Amino acid sequence: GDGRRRGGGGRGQG
RNA sequence: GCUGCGGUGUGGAAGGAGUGGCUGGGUUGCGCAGC
Ligand SMILES: [K+]
Ligand SMILES: [K+]
Ligand SMILES: [K+]
Repeated sequence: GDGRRRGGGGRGQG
């Protein structure tokens, strides 16, 4: 699961 | 691979989910949780 580590709104990019 | 919660702050105590984010911590860092 090496993708979006965290979610919600604009959380977790780069 | 995807998604939820201003829940976290060398401001987080007078705010949000980026209609401030090429103005910073931050190519949205950090923590927790779900598929
Ligand atoms: K801020
Ligand atoms: K912030
Ligand atoms: K933040």
